[PDB]
Amino acid sequence: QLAESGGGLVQAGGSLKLSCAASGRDFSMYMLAWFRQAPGKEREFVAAIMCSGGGGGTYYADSMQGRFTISRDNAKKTVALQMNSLKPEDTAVYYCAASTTYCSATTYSSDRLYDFWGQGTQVTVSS
Amino acid sequence: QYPIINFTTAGATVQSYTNFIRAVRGRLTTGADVRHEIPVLPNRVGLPINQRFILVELSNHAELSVTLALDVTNAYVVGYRAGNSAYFFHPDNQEDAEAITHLFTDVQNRYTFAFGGNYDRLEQLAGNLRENIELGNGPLEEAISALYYYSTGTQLPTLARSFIICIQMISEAARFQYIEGEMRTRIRYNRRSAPDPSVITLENSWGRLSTAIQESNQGAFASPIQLQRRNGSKFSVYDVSILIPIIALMVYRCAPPPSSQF
Repeated sequence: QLAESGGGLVQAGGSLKLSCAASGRDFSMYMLAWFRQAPGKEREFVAAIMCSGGGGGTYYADSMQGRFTISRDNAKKTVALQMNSLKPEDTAVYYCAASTTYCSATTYSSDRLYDFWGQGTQVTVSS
Repeated sequence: QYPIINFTTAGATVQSYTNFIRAVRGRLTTGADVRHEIPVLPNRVGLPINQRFILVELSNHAELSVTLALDVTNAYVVGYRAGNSAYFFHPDNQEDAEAITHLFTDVQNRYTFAFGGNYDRLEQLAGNLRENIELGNGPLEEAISALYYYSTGTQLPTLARSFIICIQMISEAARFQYIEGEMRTRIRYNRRSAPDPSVITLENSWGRLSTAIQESNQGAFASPIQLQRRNGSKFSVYDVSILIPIIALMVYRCAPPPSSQF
């Protein structure tokens, strides 16, 4: 059960932050990811973080890389997406994704690997 | 690369299975570390990664095949490779995690499960206790198929049951000639049947015994170890002397003290 919070509204080039709080003891072993759908586009991979025991590497899509940053708090069972220098392209509904089956995978980008999904939260970028 | 042991189930006999497990054992230890006549597995701390694993390739009634990776420090299965992909249980520390990244390096797909190899999770994933999961030739053949088609899509439950089968018939068979024995008998009389409390209790205690035996007074346990017979009857183990025909390998628990001569 993924609980997503913290969208918001920002003048272009600003910053927001999304958080997802899970409820489950084995949280530390989860492959975690964020996905977004911008209207007119289909649902798009954004970022992923590997479980600590699976390398723990963080991965981003090219068009979001640098501007965005994914992180987890295993103690708090939370995931984060810190978004910086927001372009208007970045206006979308964002989702959390957790893999209960998988810690790390070469094919992380596929939404097919993720079993649980937070409720979509709206990010709006004005200029 | 790592040492490879082969074994097919299709024409597998008692001799083939015995040759298989006797060879697996010979790869797991030098060994060249023997205490109270039982060989000890190499120490984990400082084991160079080029000596850390062994490979077990299993062939089906169809030609399809799977290659399993066994951790040398405890003879346990750490993961496997269907031809196009490689899957690994979730390690419990970094050094372990690093070590597996030296396994199946030329593979294209590379996964790490969000769970470990311990029997509890495998049982909850399979929906059944090993008490309720048949073993033998049939189950192994059947198991090593679902391990191939997992990379092509056979969900978790059926997959978990296959690990449970393989680990007992390979990891535990190497650890215990008693468990090796029961597998050998299921082949001789061509039967498939779940393990009895003696097998299960032996599995649960392989680490407890390894500590007792290596921390014993000349083979005298400082405290008894509880086991169960084939009829579920409990009894306590006070001495190495009776396990000598039961257990074949131990996990390194400590350095071997000087021998008490005279």
